[PDB]
Amino acid sequence: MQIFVKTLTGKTITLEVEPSDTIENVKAKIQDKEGIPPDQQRLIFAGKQLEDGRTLSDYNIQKESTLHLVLRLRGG
Amino acid sequence: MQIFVKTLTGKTITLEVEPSDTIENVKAKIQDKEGIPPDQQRLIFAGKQLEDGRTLSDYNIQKESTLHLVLR
Amino acid sequence: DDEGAQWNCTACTFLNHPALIRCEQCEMPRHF
Ligand SMILES: [Zn+2]
Repeated sequence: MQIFVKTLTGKTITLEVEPSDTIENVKAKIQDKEGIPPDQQRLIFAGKQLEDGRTLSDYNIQKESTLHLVLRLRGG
Repeated sequence: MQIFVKTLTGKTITLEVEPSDTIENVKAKIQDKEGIPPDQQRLIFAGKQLEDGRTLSDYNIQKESTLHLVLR
Repeated sequence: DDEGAQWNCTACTFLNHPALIRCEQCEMPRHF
């Protein structure tokens, strides 16, 4: 299915994903399209920051949903 | 464990804490380091105000997490 | 109470505590 990722600069990225994909998987897809390392990515949906080890289905992220990408380096 | 505490004025205070520290303990550490009385402190993480009797671990606060400090 | 409701950031949609005037995630101001 298709989902979208919107950036702080207002641009829309289109991804192809499955409901069983993890948030970590989604960040890898963003790296593919945008060159941004997963450790620099935070994803927001329905007002919440998404956790790497959960799936899209866990968050009820269905087709044509829009996530928001914030660039912020993960802790060490 | 290192955490950051960002104030409303843009300062990032760096604290040494343990995951088992209570919020009350964290406020005491902020008092020791910065001089702010604990009763004047409100701590916020992931959009929510943190409660005194809970621990950092209760809120899944870990290495290099950023909390926000608002003063009364 | 004076502070009102949590606010969704215009820039990233994060749901913020009403005492914060910059987004916890992206640091953008609430108001502009
Ligand atoms: Zn934001």
